[PDB]
Amino acid sequence: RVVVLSFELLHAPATVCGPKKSTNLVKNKCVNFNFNGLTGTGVLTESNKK
Amino acid sequence: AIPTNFTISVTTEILPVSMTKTSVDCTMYICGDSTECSNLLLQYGSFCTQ
Ligand SMILES: *[C@@H]1O[C@H](CO)[C@@H](O[C@@H]2O[C@H](CO)[C@@H](O)[C@H](O)[C@H]2NC(C)=O)[C@H](O)[C@H]1NC(C)=O
Repeated sequence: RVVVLSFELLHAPATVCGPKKSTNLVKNKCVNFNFNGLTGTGVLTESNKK
Repeated sequence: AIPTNFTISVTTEILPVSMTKTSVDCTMYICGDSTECSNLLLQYGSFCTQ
């Protein structure tokens, strides 16, 4: 029995994900962030984007 | 052939003298505040100091 899980990463909205639990957000501070599996480090600030 | 009248002319000579004093931080451009990438970069040595 064989199953092939085919996907494509970090290019569109994510609806399936791994089991890691979310946390609260901290603004105006440089933090190690992870959004939908996209990790990074930086300061998160409010913005307006359509 | 002898001149009898003359003129006083004004000409403009433009010369660049300087440029924009650019400066570059390797770590931001290459890695972007990521410590692991900087650690891998340290293996390259003194490229960036150069
Ligand atoms: C020598 O040449 C200059 C021009 O290069 C003459 O100056 C002009 O002369 C005419 C006629 O007298 C005037 O209408 C102009 O107004 C003069 N030019 C300026 C800028 O004022 C000058 O008169 C000439 N001199 C001789 C002895 O021929």
